[PDB]
Parts: sequence; structure tokens; C-alpha cells
Amino acid sequence: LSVFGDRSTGETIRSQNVMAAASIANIVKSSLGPVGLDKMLVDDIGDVTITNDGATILKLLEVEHPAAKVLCELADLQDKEVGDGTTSVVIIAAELLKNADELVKQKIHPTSVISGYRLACKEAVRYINENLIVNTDELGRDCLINAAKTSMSSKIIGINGDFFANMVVDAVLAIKYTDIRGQPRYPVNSVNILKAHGRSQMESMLISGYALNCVVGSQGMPKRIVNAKIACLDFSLQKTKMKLGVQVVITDPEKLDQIRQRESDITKERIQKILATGANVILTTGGIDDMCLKYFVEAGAMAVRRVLKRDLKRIAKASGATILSTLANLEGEETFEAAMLGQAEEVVQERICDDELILIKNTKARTSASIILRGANDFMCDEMERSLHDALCVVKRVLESKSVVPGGGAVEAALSIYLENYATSMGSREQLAIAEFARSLLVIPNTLAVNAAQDSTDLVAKLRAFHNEAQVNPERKNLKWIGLDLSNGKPRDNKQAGVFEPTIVKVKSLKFATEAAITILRIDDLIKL
Amino acid sequence: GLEEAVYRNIQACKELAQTTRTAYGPNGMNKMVINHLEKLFVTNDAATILRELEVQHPAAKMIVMASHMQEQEVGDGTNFVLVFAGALLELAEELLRIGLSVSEVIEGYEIACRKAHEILPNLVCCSAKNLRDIDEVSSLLRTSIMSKQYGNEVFLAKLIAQACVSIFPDSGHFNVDNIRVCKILGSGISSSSVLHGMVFKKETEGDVTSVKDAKIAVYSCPFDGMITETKGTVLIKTAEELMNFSKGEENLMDAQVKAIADTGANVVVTGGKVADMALHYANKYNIMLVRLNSKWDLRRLCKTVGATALPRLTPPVLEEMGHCDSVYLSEVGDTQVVVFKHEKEDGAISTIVLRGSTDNLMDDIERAVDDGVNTFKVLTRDKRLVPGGGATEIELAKQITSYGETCPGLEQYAIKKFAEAFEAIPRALAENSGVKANEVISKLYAVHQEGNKNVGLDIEAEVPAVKDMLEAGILDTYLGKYWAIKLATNAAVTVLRVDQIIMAKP
Amino acid sequence: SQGIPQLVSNISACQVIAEAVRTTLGPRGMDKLIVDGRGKATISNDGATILKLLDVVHPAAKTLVDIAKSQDAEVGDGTTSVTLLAAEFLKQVKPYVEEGLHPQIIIRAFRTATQLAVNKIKEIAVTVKKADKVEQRKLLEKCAMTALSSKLISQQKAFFAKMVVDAVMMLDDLLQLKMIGIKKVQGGALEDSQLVAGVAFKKTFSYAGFEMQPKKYHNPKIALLNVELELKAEKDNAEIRVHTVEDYQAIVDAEWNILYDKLEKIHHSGAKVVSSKLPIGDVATQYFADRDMFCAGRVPEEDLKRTMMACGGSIQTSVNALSADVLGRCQVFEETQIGGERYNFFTGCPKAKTCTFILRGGAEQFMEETERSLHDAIMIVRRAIKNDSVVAGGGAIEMELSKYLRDYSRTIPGKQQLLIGAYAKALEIIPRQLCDNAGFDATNILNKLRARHAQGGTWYGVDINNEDIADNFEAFVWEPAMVRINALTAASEAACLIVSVDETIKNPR
Ligand SMILES: Nc1ncnc2c1ncn2[C@@H]1O[C@H](COP(=O)(O)OP(=O)(O)OP(=O)(O)O)[C@@H](O)[C@H]1O
Ligand SMILES: Nc1ncnc2c1ncn2[C@@H]1O[C@H](COP(=O)(O)OP(=O)(O)OP(=O)(O)O)[C@@H](O)[C@H]1O
Ligand SMILES: Nc1ncnc2c1ncn2[C@@H]1O[C@H](COP(=O)(O)OP(=O)(O)OP(=O)(O)O)[C@@H](O)[C@H]1O
Repeated sequence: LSVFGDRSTGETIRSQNVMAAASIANIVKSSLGPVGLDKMLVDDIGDVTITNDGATILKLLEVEHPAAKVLCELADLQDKEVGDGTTSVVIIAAELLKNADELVKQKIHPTSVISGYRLACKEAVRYINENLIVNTDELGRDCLINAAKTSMSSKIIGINGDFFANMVVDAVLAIKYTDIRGQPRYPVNSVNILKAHGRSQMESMLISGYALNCVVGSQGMPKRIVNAKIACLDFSLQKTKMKLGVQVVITDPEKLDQIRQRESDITKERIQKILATGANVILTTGGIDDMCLKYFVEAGAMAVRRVLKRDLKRIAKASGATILSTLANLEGEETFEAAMLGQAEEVVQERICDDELILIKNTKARTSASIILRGANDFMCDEMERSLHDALCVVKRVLESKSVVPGGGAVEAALSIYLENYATSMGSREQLAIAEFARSLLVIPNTLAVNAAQDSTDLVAKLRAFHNEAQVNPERKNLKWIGLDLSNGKPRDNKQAGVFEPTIVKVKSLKFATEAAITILRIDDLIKL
Repeated sequence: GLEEAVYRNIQACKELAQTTRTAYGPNGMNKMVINHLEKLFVTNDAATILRELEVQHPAAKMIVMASHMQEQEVGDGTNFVLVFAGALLELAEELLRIGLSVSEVIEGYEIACRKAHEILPNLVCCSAKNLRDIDEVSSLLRTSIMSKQYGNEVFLAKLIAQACVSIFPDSGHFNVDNIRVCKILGSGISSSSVLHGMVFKKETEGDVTSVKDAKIAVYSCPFDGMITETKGTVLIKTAEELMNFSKGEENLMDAQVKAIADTGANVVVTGGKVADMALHYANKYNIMLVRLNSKWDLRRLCKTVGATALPRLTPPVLEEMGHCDSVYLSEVGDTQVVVFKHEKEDGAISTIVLRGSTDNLMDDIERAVDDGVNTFKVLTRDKRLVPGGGATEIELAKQITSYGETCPGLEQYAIKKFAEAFEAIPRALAENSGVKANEVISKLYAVHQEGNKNVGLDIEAEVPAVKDMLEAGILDTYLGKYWAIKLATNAAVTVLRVDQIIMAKP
Repeated sequence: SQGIPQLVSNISACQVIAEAVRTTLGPRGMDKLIVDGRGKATISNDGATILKLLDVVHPAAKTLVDIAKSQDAEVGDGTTSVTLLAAEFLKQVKPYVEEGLHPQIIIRAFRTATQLAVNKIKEIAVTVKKADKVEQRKLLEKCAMTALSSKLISQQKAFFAKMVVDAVMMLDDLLQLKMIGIKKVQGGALEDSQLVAGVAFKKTFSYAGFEMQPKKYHNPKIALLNVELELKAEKDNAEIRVHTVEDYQAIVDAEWNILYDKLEKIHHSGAKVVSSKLPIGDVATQYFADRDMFCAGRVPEEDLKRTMMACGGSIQTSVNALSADVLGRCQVFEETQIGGERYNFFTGCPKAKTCTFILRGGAEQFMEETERSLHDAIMIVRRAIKNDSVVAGGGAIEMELSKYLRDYSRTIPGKQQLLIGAYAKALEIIPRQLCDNAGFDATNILNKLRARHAQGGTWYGVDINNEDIADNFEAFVWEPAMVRINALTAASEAACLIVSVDETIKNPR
């Protein structure tokens, strides 16, 4: 035969496709879990990047093989669907291929394996949805306080766990707003975590409102105001210019003097229109003139200068005000009355050590707050801020999706017993397809036990010994919803520990891994050109 | 052609330690050994390993020659020498890489060896009460039969107990030579028993079931056609001349068995085969005829009653005969055996008969019985017992490190490594039981820090924790641990003292 | 080599012993051809016959041979059942060895899973003595019928089923396979297979002696000799060369008196019939016809070996030692004409524990296929009267134990869960190899059999006749419970002797 390449068919292309796919699983085997190990990503230039996140591992992993190129696209179907889950699809689907490769040597055609996998996947969603938990128990009943306390144990904040877990539980429930038909989700923006030196870490206070890290300057102006109008503006009340790169020409020396007298006179006209609206809360990015601050201490307007731009975007979103970029309305100068102003209740200049902050209370629609992490030095405050941010996203991603499931090895250990008893109920050349589907789901506690420095033959088997008793008899002495605590090396209940996972990250993982294992198993011939 | 020249003397002994490290303990693995006569054999005893494995490196032959001295004065802990002294030479290599001299490790080992001989009397908890009871004896023997034949110690601890109590009134004469083992093919270990006197597996071929004659003669020659010591040209031509030799052979053998009846001997032992017509002449004059084809069964009888084996065809010699009280037959275990009982004598001979279906299985029980007699052969001396299962190996390693820390000078390095060589023996017991050895050592030092002594390994595959050895009934011999530490330190100091080996012509 | 790779070298030598007897599982299994050094071919489907003739040189492979050596002496067969079961225990734990699991953990779970197999069998074994009010003769006629099913005598299988149940009834409580003889002679129809209560031979003695020798005897003295009574014999002759012509008359007369004095010692002993392996001449049959004595020579030694055990005599080569101590006795001595050949046989011995079953047929392949099924049908009806507590064969007890050891594995935490769970899949080698040796589909049968066991089928197994599943307890295919216990404990003990070995020591010789 004279063709334009090399041809190879048979079972030898089946064994070569599963050995190339399971080798990619070994790249993401040790990096699974919160205790996952780092791996070096050698570039073609010569530099190396140390990443342990499995989503960034498969993005930079470049294997020029079509069997490994199939597993590259499921990372793009995972983040666009839910956003998490990625490498748990890879270890499941590669162990699905390795168990199915043993079936090819045992005189089973893969057509019974493909049709058996789709019925094993649909029955896996049925057993999961019959054992779910509705998104509730937000107040009064803990699986939360204890849920965020496990994430906080790795840092120095974990000495007083009950003191700091209450600051993140009430902050998560404060940022809840439906806003579409009764959705309620949680926004990507969260509470602003500031820091100060309050002589110990026990002086943190849960402030129910946003806190600005700015100082008002003068003292003769009163710090306690009662009016509700809040003004936000981006144009500078200082001496203005045309452009940083384009300038106006000044030829005569006396012509230079009269434009400075006009700058002192046009500042008197702009302050007449701002204070006519009644707005006392004045926040200016570009700064406030020195003679303009003289008019604010007699009128009683709480003027704050040199405010950050990203802080003002959360302030204008709080009171529902509009950010004004330029004060000139394309032919003259106006203040845009009753448009850029919001409503509030009380703004107090609270005495906080080394940074006197500005707190706002009862705005229009903010739902955000602030946590003042008072401490001793910059070492303990910077590590506690990232601990609050890591504990915020744990409680956030759980209480979004409308129902959750106790995860961390509790899902796959319960599915290994039900799908085996379901496999003995069908027959018809698909019993071995579902029985090997149950053993292929056991690699999720198997890789978690070897990463927790425990005996993998004992820790996985302790999960299945408790999940089998839930199916034998419905008595309450059977332990139900048993998770995997990788820290102590002992299985515990996920309802008491608060370890929860969304359902859409668990359903779409079993859906995508079986469809990826179907496509590689359908390859029986190789053609190259 | 030279790389290190001091490391190759230690690596040859590290290979000798690896052949018995995995074979340590009640959970130790067996060894498929091949005999020199091309016979398949399965065993796990440490003495049978070195007897078949012809080791050739003379640096590792010092520990093997120490095992032959370990078999003297104590019959306990041959595997203790190959593990502990192997851990001595392995831990000494970490000191020589730093820059320490080999003569500094030698004097530092002999300092910690004399210190370990003082802490070992402090760990003696219990002792034998000398009650000669089967409940006191079998409680201590259950630990010695363990690590030889695990699972079948409930039948072996009672059978050797009934043998050693019958010798203990004979004070100062208890030994392993008084308890002999004779293997009989049968069902299993459940049908085994213990008898008194000399018991052979072969029954009496004659029709006499009981005889009280004292004169016993042993003839190694078989019963066949008699050959004259001279030339003796015997020629036959016709059939009548052949019948004159056939009838003349029976008539001369009638006078041959009559010479045994003339000297008053009714017990004859024949090493070879017996003819059918000569068997009829033995039963006519009431003579007990026992066939013993084994040479060790014949050599046992000469060293007990004095009856020698003569090569001639039944010579009437009164001087070379033995003396016994009562020789008779007994039916035990569906098999008739011969008993050389001592009725007039007080008796100090006991024989434990073992039953089994496999000869490869029954030989491992024989090494477990003789190690059980040798446990109480040691206890004829001063009775001191130590807790086993790695209980004394951690407390001795705890006090030596506490002693070596307070002692200043350069000798503190060899004392600290003398304690960590004792840690390999619980590491050998934990690894053979399928348990992570790093977790059991941490669990042993945590309970010995608070003063909870007598804590050893819990023998279980699923439980990585520990338990008490006093309540479990696990007890070792202090004299078995006394001579084992002294002989292994004297062997490991001999390998470190020798630097290079040079071959020489005779 | 110590540790992991020494166990892998012993786990690959276990495969070459199981593969020698993998295809011989079942009555319809494939045969094996073993040729020795002399050049003789041996075709046998028996697993004990192959393992005796292999003589493997590997030390780890000699363990599984000596376990089967102990099995044939006590039980009698089932050497391929204890070989494939001990082999499949190792192939399931083989990926667990490279994981780092210690081989002692393989031992600690093999002792647990074997004891659960004993307690499940004794709780499920049913004693069948007088179930549904049937006769015991009809029960052995149905169980021996399935042993002869799908054979060449299926046209008259009801007649051959009555022949096995009549032969086992004529013996005492001491039943054995070697006491029954099977003869193969050519000619006749298939339904003409008669039965002999005692020992019979082909009787190829075609010398002189007719119109004499009465075939009826009440209590004859059975003489057992190995002497030749021919005129041109190799042991009775005289060659004297001389010139004297009246001595020429003497050398022909004295050569006759050599045979005459040896024949005179036969009649002086009082023997009515004489038997001899060596042929008997015409002048010796003429001498017995004058003194009214029966004679029948040219008998095989193997037919004489079953005769001396029944008649109570012994074989004596010389004729001088013929007396009443060695003469056998019987009560019925008749002569038949089965198949046109003469047949001598004795009936009514004082030690009558042996018989002979003659086969008839038009082709030799129609006879050798039956005697392979006849020896199996004899041991089936032997095990039925011996052990009353029986279970269903055909892999029915193996699929039930695979169900009981699976759900109990999920109730035990630790390293025993993934091992005893693999022990349940290791017992599947008995129903799987019954499908491949019979040429069926092993996928569709085992998936249907395991689905039937979950719904409540406790006696369903693999049918070797059809490609269906059937209740072997109701189809009268049985096996004793005590043999299944002894085959399970010997398989786990033989699997323990390969796992517990960690290093091989070879003495330099
Ligand atoms: N709180 C927890 N307790 C115990 N186990 C957990 C917990 N959270 C996650 N896990 C386990 O960690 C694994 C997640 O691994 P990792 O975060 O390294 O990658 P991944 O998120 O699976 O990859 P991808 O982003 O594609 O899905 C899950 O399989 C889960 O079982
Ligand atoms: N079941 C057990 N419990 C506690 N300790 C044990 C057990 N088995 C063995 N040991 C420990 O093992 C050491 C002796 O074990 P072992 O029986 O293997 O030596 P041995 O085989 O008697 O020596 P030899 O080879 O001379 O017969 C002792 O220190 C003892 O404490
Ligand atoms: N009629 C049958 N139908 C299905 N399976 C059968 C049948 N006869 C035998 N077998 C299978 O064959 C195996 C027995 O093999 P084999 O006949 O070689 O030993 P055996 O003769 O039964 O044993 P023993 O040597 O103890 O008599 C059993 O496990 C059984 O499953």
C-alpha cells in the first residue's frame, strides 16, 4: 500500500490512548486538594513558574499528542460552565479509561462500555439529588461558623477561632441581595478590610458599614453631621489645566496675572452651587483649594480631599449617586442638582488609632460593611487580611448555588456502594461497565488520602464502611454524610464540620468526565499525514 | 582499583542483616531455602538460614561465628544478633563520614556496652516461682514459641510444659538432650502428645509386646546370607546342593539366635533389613526385635544405655550390651511405638512425639520445640524475666541517650549511636507487621516519657497503637538479652577493628 | 532479591501451572498431550494426570504441585479446582503488592475470608436424604444422568443410568473407584452393555480342550499361577545331544515327564480351575480333560489383581507352592457368550468388593468417551451416599460466596476491605472457565448469573449443556459441602505459601 503516512489500528491504539491520557492525570495527581504540592512549569525561554493550582497547570502543560489534547479542551468547558472543578474531571476520566482498558483485554467490546457509562452517569445524578441539602441554616444553627473556622486554621488567626469566625459569618449574610426575581447571590465585591494598631488582635470590631481610610484635615469643622446628601465628584477644585501634554500659550506677563485672579474668582462661583444643594459630604479626588476649605468650616460641610478613585466607586454605589467627571456641562458650569446626590443617616468620624476613619451608615443600596483588623504590627495584620479574604470566598461560593452537597470525598464514597448494587440489578453485558464505574470514582479519596500523609488503604475504606451502613438499614446509629478531614487523618461528619460543595460543580464533573472518556474510547484507528 | 576500602567490610554485613530483618517476628516472612542435596524447604528460623546460605565474605563471618557462640550458654535470640549488630555497623558508617576515627567508635561502644549491662537488671519485672506447675510454665513459654510457629502455640505450650516438669525435680541436670523429638506422620498438630522414656517411631517387628529383660544388644548389619570372615569358597552344582545351603543357612541362624538366648538378651535392635525366616527365629525364643534404619536413632541409644552397634552377624558378647528397665509397646495416636521406659530408675528421659502430614511442616515444629526447651534450659540459672515485644529495646535506648547527653567529650557520639541501634528491633517488628515504623517509635517514646513501662508492640495489622506487655503475658529472658548484647557488641567491634583483608598462601 | 520483586517472580511461576490445567475444567474440557522422554504420547483431560507428568523445575511452582499431591490421596480428584482457585487469589492481590502493601496483610485477610467461606457454606448446605418422598435409587439415577448428558449414549441414557446405580449397590460401605473395572471390546449394539457382578476378562485362550471342561462349579478352588504349560515352551524343554540311539528315545520321554510331573502337582493340590498369565499348550489341556479339570490361560495380570482380592487368594509363580492356603473360593461360576467371545467370571465371593462393567458398541470412540464419563458418574453417586449435605455444582456455590463476601467487605474498615472484596472476584474463576471450556459466551452468562444472585437466586449456576442459566440444585447436579470446604481451605493455604515467601536461598552445589 502507498499512502501519505503511517497507519495503525487495533487494540494497540486503545492502549496507547489510555497511557497518554493517564500520564496527564499524574501531572494533576499530587496537586489535588488544599494541601497539593507545587510543580515546576519549565518554559522554552529558560525561566520556570512555581504553580500549585491545577487550573493553571493544564493551561501551561503542552503535550503534542492527540490523546492528551482531548483533556485540554475540558478545562475550557469547566470554567465557562461553573468556574471550578477542573482537575477532578481529569483524574476521574483517566481512571475511567484505565479501568475500561482492562475490559478490552477481558474480551468486552467498548460499545457496551459506552452505553453502560451513560446509564451509570445518569444514575449518579439521581443518587446525588436524592441526598442533597437545601441552602439554609444561615442563622441560629451552625454548619457555618464551623465551616469558615477550618479555612482559618492555617494562619496565625486560628488561635482565637471563635472570635474571628463571627466577623465573617455576619459579613457574608449582610451582602445578600436578590436583585433578580429572588436569586439571591453574593457579589464579587465584599467588605473592605482595613487595619490599625489596637495594641492586640482582640480589639477588632464588626462595623456595620463602609469605612474610608482618609483624614478630613481641619478640626474647626464639625465631625458629626445629620444631613443625608452625599456629593461625589472627580474634577479637581484646585487650579485646572487643559491637558497633561497640551498646554495653553501665555505671552504677556500681565496676561499671566489676570488668569490667576480669574482662578481665584471662579472658585468662588463653584462653591456657591455645591452648597446650594445642601450636600455636606464632599469627597474630591483632585484635591480641595486652600481658600475653598475656609468656606467649608463655616458652612459645616464635611469635605474630604485626596480620596482614591476605586474607593469612590464603592461610595457612589452605596448611596446610589452618579460619579461626575467634569463640572462643565459643555457650555457653562453647573452642579447637576438632585442627580449626583444620595441619601444616608449618620457619618461619624470615629477615633481609630493611627488612622481616623470615616464610617457611613444606612445608605441607599450598599449591603457592604468593613472589618477593622486592629493589631500590634504590620506582620500580623497583613497575614490576617488574606485570611479574612480566603474565609470570605469559602462561605460565598457555597451559599450562592441554590442547593449544596457535602463534598470532600463524601460524594464518591457513597456512589461506590449504590452504583455497585445498581450494577447487579441490570445485567445485559453492562454489569461490568457500572461496577468499574464505581471503582473508578474511588480515586478521589485515594488521591486525597495520599496527599494527607495517611494510609490510603485505611482512610478510603473508612469512608465506604460508613456509607454502606446508610444503605443497609435506615437506623440513626449509621453514620451519614461522612466527609474526609485531611488534617487529622480521621473521617468526620460534613454537617458538623461545614465542608460543603455546590451541586453544579459535582454534577457537571461527572457529566463531562464520562463524555470525555467516551470520545477517547471511540478511537480505533490512527491516520497521520 | 580502590574506592573506600573500609565500606566494603560493612556492606557485606548489611547483606547478612537483610536476610533476617524481614524474617523477624511473629509476622515475619518465610524463606524458600534450597538444600545442598536439592530438596525444597520452607522455613523462617534464623539458624537454618545461615546453615544453608554458604556465606563467603570473611568480614560477615564474624557475626555468623558469633551466632555459634550465641547458640552456646543460651538458646534464645540468634535473630537478635543479626539485627542489632547489623544496626551497629550501619549506624557506625554515619560517624565515619563526618571525620571520626574508627578507634574512637571502638572505645565508645565498649563504654555504652558496660552501661547497658547495668540498666538491664533494673528492667527485671517478674520471675519464675519454682512451683513446677503447668500454669506457670506455659504462661512464659507462650512467648518463646511465638515468632517460630504463630497460630499453633496453644498446643505447643502445653506439650513442652508436660515434658520439662518431669525433669525439674532432677535439679542441676535439666538440659535439651533429655527431651528428644521423634516425628511420626499423621493428621496434624492436634493429635500430638508427650511420652516418657526413649520413644522411636518404628514399632517392634516381632510379636513380643512386653519384655522385662535388661540386656539390650544392637547389631547394625542386616539379616541376610552369612559371609565368612575368611575366604569361604562355597560352590553349588545340583539342586540338592542348593537345598543343603538353604537348610544349612536356617540351621546356622538357629544357633545364631540361640547365642542371644544364652546370654539372657531378649531385646535386639537391627539397623538393616530383617529376613522373614530370621524373624520367625526371633519370636521363637521370645526376643523383641526392633528395626531402626536411621543412624541418628541408633547413635541415640548408644549414648543412653551403652549398647554399641557391632558389625558382625549376631556375636555373643556380654561386655558391649546396654541396660534398660522395661521395653514394651504402646498404642498412641493410631500408631504403635516402642518405649524404653525406666521403671526401677527414677527416670530423666522424656520424648515429645509430633504428628503431621508434611515433613517440611513437622521440621519447623521441631525447631520450635527445641527452642522451647532451650528457654527453660536457661532458666535453670538465676530466674530473671524482661518484657518482650520491643519493650526493653526502647527503655534501654532511652537511658543510654540520657546517659550520653550528660557525658562530655568526644565519646558522646558513639554512645548516642549505641542507643539508636536498639531502635531497629522495634523497627524490624513494626515493618514486618505491615505498620509504619516511624509511627510506632513515636508512640513508644511518648508513653515511655511518662513512665509507663512494659509497653511493647500491639501485634495487629489494622491497629498501629501499642499495648502493655505485663497484662498480655509477653515476657522474654533477661539472660537471653544479657548474652545477646554482649556477643553482638563483641562481634561488631571485631568488624570495625579490621580495616583491610589480605589473602595469603599456605 | 528480597521484598517486592521476589514475589513477582513467584507470581509469574504460578501462572504457568494454572495454564496447564485451565482448559481441563469441566467434563467437556479439552485434553492435553504430554510426551515423555521415551516417545510415548499421553492424552488425558484429568488434572492430576497432567501434574504428575510435568515435573516442573521452578521452586515456587513446586508448592502448588505438592498441594495437589495431597488432594488426590485423600479426596480423590479436584486438583484443577484447587489450582485455579489458589492462582486467582494471587492475580487479584498482584496490583496491591506494588502499591506497598505488606504480604502479611495478605495473610491476615486470607485467614479471615476463608473462615467466612466456611460459615456461609454450612449455613446454606441442605441435607438431601428423603426430599419430596422419593426413593434413594431414583435420586442416584437422576444425578448420574446429568453426568452422561450431552454424550454419545444420550439415545439410551436411561439404560446406562441404571447400570451405575446397580454397580455401587453391589459393593459394601467401603466405596472406591479402583474396585470397578471397565472393559472395551468391539462389536454389537449400544444397548447390549451387560453387567458383571464379579471380575471378568476377555479370555483369549484359543487352544485345544473342547467337548470337555464343565463350566458349572459350586465351590471351586481358584488356582492363580504364572507358569507356562506349552510343549514348545521357553522354560520347559530338554536338549541332550548324544550318539546313543536308545538314549534318543529317552530324551523325548524325559522331556514329556518334565511337563507331566509339573501337571501332576496341579491335580495333587485339588484345584478345580487353574489360571495363568502364560499360555497353556494343547497337551496340558488334554491332560486336564482326562482328569475332569477346568483350565483357562492367557489372562492379564491386571485382571488377576482384581481376582485375588475378591477370591481371597494370592499369586504364586511356581507350581510347588500350590496348596489350600492360596486357593480362592467363590459360589457362582458360570460361562456366557457375550459378543461371541468366551467369558469366564466368578460371582459370590466372600470378599466380593470388585466388579467389572463391559461396554459394547460399533466404534472405539463411542467407548472411550463413555469411560471418561463413566468414571465421573461413579464418583458422583459415590459422593451422594457418602455425604448427604450437598450443594449445587456448576459454579452455584461460587457465585453465592462472591455475593456474601462482597457486602461483608463493605462492613469491615481497614486494609481488609479492598482485599476481601478482591477475594470475592477471585472466586469467579470457577463459573468463568466453565463457559470458555464449553465454548459459550462468558460475558453474557456471568452478567446474567450475577444479576440472578442479587434478586434471590441462591442455587443458580452455569449450564454446560445449553447457553442458559439453571438451578443446579433442582437439576440434580450436586457436589458435597465437605469437599467444597476442603477445596477452599487448601486453596487459601496454597496461596499463603506463595505470598509468605519473601526470599529464595540457593545453596551452591
Ligand atoms: N474543605 C475541604 N475539605 C476536604 N477536602 C476538600 C475541601 N475542599 C476541597 N476538597 C477536595 O479537594 C479537591 C480539589 O482539588 P484542587 O482544588 O486542588 O483542584 P480542583 O479544584 O479539583 O481543580 P478544578 O479547579 O478543575 O476543579 C476536591 O476533589 C475535594 O474533594
Ligand atoms: N508476639 C510478641 N510480642 C512481643 N514481643 C515479641 C513477640 N514476638 C517477638 N517478640 C520480640 O522479639 C524478640 C525475640 O523474637 P524471636 O522469637 O524472633 O527471636 P528467636 O526467633 O527466639 O531467636 P532464635 O532465632 O535464636 O530462635 C524479643 O525481643 C521479643 O521481645
Ligand atoms: N455436570 C457438570 N456441570 C457443571 N459443572 C461441572 C459438572 N461436573 C463437574 N463440574 C465442575 O467441575 C469441577 C470438578 O472438576 P473435576 O471433575 O476435575 O474434579 P472432581 O472429580 O469433581 O473431584 P474429586 O477428585 O474430588 O472427585 C467442579 O468445580 C464443578 O464446578
